[PDB]
Amino acid sequence: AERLSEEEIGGLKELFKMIDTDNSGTITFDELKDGLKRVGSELMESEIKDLMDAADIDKSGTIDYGEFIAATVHLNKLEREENLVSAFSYFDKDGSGYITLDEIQQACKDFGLDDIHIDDMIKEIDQDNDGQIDYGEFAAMMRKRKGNGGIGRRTMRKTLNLRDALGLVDNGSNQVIEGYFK
Ligand SMILES: [Ca+2]
Ligand SMILES: [Ca+2]
Ligand SMILES: [Ca+2]
Ligand SMILES: [Ca+2]
Repeated sequence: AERLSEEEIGGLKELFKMIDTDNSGTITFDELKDGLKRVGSELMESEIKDLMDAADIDKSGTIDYGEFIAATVHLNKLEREENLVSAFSYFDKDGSGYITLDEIQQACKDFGLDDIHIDDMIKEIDQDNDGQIDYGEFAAMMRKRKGNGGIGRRTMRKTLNLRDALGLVDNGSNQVIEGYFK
């Protein structure tokens, strides 16, 4: 052939194997990260599984050349959500501001959540009390409790509560189907 891929832009097809450089030509939960953590970028697990359900068109814990590009063009724009929001969306499924062990452990279906280990995890991730994770807990569960407004943990992290947002913004999307047409 003389024209089929998008090699004109940049080594993207390679960018795909650029990730699964040790697997076999597929991106699994492990290589999901291994790939971008190579170019310098640094994401957390939650981001991996977040990209699997939110980007992996065939969330099977493995991304192929196809699922790659569809998941690459997503991060290829003017988007901003490389923070806690990654899990805050999946982990904090209800996105109310907290995650009770139910939503926490549940979000770990691949972790084989158990009453032995993942159970202690309730208390292992529980940064303030209820074996739950809130925008603040999920925040202190990896970092610390800064004195800046950034705080969001449950009313116990200090003494004060928290300031309410001014409003949520969103772009939205439409209904499109692709398969035999490109
Ligand atoms: Ca791989
Ligand atoms: Ca797949
Ligand atoms: Ca919630
Ligand atoms: Ca808690």
